[PDB]
Amino acid sequence: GLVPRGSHMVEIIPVSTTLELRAADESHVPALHQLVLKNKAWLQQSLDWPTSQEETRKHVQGNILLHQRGYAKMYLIFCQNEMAGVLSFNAIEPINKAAYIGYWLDESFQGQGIMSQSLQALMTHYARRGDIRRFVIKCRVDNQASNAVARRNHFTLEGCMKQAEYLNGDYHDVNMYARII
Amino acid sequence: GLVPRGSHMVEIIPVSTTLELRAADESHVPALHQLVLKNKAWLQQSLDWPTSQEETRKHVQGNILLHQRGYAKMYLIFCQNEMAGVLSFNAIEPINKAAYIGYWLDESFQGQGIMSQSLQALMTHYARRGDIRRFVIKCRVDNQASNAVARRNHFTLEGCMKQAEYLNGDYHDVNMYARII
Ligand SMILES: [Cl-]
Ligand SMILES: [Cl-]
Repeated sequence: GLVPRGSHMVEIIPVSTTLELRAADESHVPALHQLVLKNKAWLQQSLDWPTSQEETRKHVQGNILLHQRGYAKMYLIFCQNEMAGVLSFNAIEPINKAAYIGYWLDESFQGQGIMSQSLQALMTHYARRGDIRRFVIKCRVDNQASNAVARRNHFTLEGCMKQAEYLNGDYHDVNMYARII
Repeated sequence: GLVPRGSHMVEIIPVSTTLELRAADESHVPALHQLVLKNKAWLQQSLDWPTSQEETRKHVQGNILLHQRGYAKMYLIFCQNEMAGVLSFNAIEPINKAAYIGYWLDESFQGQGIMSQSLQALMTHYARRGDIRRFVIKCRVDNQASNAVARRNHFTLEGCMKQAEYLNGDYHDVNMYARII
């Protein structure tokens, strides 16, 4: 069910008249790399993004493999045809019909409700298919924006994982939210 | 630092004068298979063990690969030279220095404190090395014996994962305990 977006035949999940998710493709690496440079300062404070463009290319290629194999998913949020952020399943547990969600949005597109609409469209898409029923978000207790997205979208705080993630020199507590659909 | 146990050169973690952990080796498949047949009735009610001996061989071979690559660990508990149960790291997150522990003990060896001593020896071993610091146990809310082992060993209940695991037709709530060492 691919669909044309330039010479490129993409997998898309509709979101609204102006928003849609497109599966990351190699063609997205240059623009995605630039988006990452622009927001690098705060992305580095989060678990949502691991230097050069070749490094980005590597990351994208690895995720495309996982995406195609159903081990995870990597979608790019496009707003009116312009790349605005990333939304993914960091991991999928097919037997448990469970998935962990990761996400981030370029600073310029923030505050328009884009992430919630994108998130909602992603979960509805996989939940209708009956493929995923348990959606999980794990984020630093101290990442205000990531926690807000979870709280805006019917996720229940299941517990706080003590010093669960190593980032920039320290171990950080991380909240675990879930929603069953 | 292998050590002779029959023609076999095994990796062992000492536990007491009568107990020791030996890394699963293919030579353990026949006896391990028999241990699994004996306890199959209740093992099937738990997340600690996925029919034939070839199936067991497959499972053991896959885990030995993971064990050798540091992605997980699979140790057999030996009590006075006789196979008594299994103790493992279902997964290891090297950057986070975190590991998820799985375990089960043959019915005949239960009630002697063997699992707690084995568990303690495993965590001390990896924690001294500074390799793992966060140990996690995930088990069904309704698995009395697995929960008791966690409560006997300084693990803190971090939260309950709603319908997290698919087993025998249903989704089951599962407790998540952790201990930092
Ligand atoms: Cl985070
Ligand atoms: Cl269990």
